[PDB]
Amino acid sequence: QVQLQQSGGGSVKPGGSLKLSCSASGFSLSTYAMSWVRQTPEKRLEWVASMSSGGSLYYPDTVKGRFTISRDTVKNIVYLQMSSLRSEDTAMYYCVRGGYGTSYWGQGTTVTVSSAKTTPPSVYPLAPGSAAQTNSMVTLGCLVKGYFPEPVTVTWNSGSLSSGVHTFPAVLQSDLYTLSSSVTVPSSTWPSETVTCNVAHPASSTKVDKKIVPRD
Amino acid sequence: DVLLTQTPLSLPVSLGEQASISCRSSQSIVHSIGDTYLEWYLQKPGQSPKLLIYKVSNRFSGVPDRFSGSGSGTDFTLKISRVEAEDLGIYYCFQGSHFPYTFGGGTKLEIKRADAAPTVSIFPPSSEQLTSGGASVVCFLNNFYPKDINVKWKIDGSERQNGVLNSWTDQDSKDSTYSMSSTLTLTKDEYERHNSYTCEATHKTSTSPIVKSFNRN
Amino acid sequence: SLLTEVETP
Repeated sequence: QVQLQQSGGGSVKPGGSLKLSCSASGFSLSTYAMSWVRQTPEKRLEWVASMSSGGSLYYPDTVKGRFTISRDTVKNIVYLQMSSLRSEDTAMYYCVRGGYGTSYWGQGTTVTVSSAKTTPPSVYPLAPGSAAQTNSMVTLGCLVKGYFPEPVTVTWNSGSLSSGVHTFPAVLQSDLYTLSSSVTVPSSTWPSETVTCNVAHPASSTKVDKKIVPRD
Repeated sequence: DVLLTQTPLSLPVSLGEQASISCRSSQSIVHSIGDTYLEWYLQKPGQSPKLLIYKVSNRFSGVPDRFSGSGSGTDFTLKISRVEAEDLGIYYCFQGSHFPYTFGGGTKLEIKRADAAPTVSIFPPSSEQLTSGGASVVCFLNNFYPKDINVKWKIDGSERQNGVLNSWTDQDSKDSTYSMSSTLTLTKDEYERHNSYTCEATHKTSTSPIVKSFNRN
Repeated sequence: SLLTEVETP
């Protein structure tokens, strides 16, 4: 039972270099072909590298001489080493296992190539106005502002409130992203029961847990 | 390179109908006199791409047979026979017969369903944002269809355009709806000079807007 | 295709 987790994404300046990892489990790396495919901000998919089970290395010309795929079969990790990074290298990087008429892709790690400064988010609670009314369902939220780069992750009560959630795609303004999330719960449960948005920003190693308090 | 031209770009389709997606190559692919390595992938909102079809017409394990790949010469087709809500997302074709490997540009499959009105809420700026000198007022407009919708912000009964930021979710793979979040941002100083803040949602489902508002006192 | 096969022809 296959897992692949990519890590090592984040922000990096044009010209800089970055090493991605893909940590594999439930199979032996060595028996499969492992590749990297990226999805650009415009949603093109592009093949970036492959390593066969036998170890042959294959790259397109757009990255040849800049990108190196390799594996470590003791730790069971596949790597992509990137250098002279350019703007067009900005993308979500997926690790892909291939073999025997099957393909399995990890969840991806985001690489943003940019000069902009790394900035943690400000997380602001969204609670209904004092004089707002009952409905029996109450909607609450979280506004996540001023951060760079993508991504941030947002959960509610550590993942325990998962239905009735809408997390809105982040939008870039200046060199800063802004995103929001709503959660809807029965009014019989809030405020009696705590609702907290959990925001993580891995590039700044920052977590904010903002409890939604009723106003006034 | 083998260039893959994928059409259409957007594909709206009703539940239970058939969707056809086409991929046209710049050359005959057949590797040597052997196999044609033409594959179809689906990416659902918030997920990674997953394999549907390999070597033109084989279904990956667990793909239901209402997914059907064919083609010849330079034309390849993916047919989806009885579309369910969970089939939404971006479809890509792919060739692995020649290096460099290449993908089609994608086709976004959208589900048509019955019109539904948004559920609207308003939220005043938090006291912690006010402290730092900014003031954002938020409207959520939840679970509606179709995607197109307008939000008009009013400050003391007159329209405001500068400082509005709107963001839609992808289409929900369960109920086939959209939601959207609208944020009006001003300075604390300007926020403190006006009383009534209103978002008004106009949408195909009513000739009258849905109006939510609060008073700053 | 290395996305689906272990080696390429």
